Amino acid sequence: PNNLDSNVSQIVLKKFLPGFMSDLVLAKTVDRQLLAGEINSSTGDSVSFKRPH
Amino acid sequence: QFSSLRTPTGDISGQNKNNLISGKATGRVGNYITVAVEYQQLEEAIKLNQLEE
Amino acid sequence: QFSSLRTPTGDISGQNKNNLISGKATGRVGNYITVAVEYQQLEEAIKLNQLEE
Repeated sequence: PNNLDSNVSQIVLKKFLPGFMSDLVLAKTVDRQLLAGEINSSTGDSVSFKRPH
Repeated sequence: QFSSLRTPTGDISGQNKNNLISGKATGRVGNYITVAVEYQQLEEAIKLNQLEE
Repeated sequence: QFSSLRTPTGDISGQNKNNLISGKATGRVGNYITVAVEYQQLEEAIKLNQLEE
């Protein structure tokens, strides 16, 4: 009987399978444009808006 | 490595042939070899000329 | 797959980072699938017509 398996090597191909993933729906729908760029270096770490009368 | 048969006419039927068996040799990584030096900025300014030498 | 730290200042000095751990999926060979036939030269001459059907 032949024994060949030291002739060859155990190969890990360079490819990845797919992972799982998740949906981002809250981010898209909350308010975006109102707080954009408002907290910056002149502001310190918070800022405020006005409640109605 | 192989072995041979000697017959008058070359008729090899019935007898044993050479199996094929593979061996292999392995080699491994060692430790690092490292030299490390340190010196002050003061010394580079006023002391170490020819640091490459 | 990774995971994340939550710091007030971004100071991660004393903590546990992610570890890289690799898995792999493997696949093999099965048996052969073989279909084999035979027939006599005489049968071919006087009998097997439409051999390709």
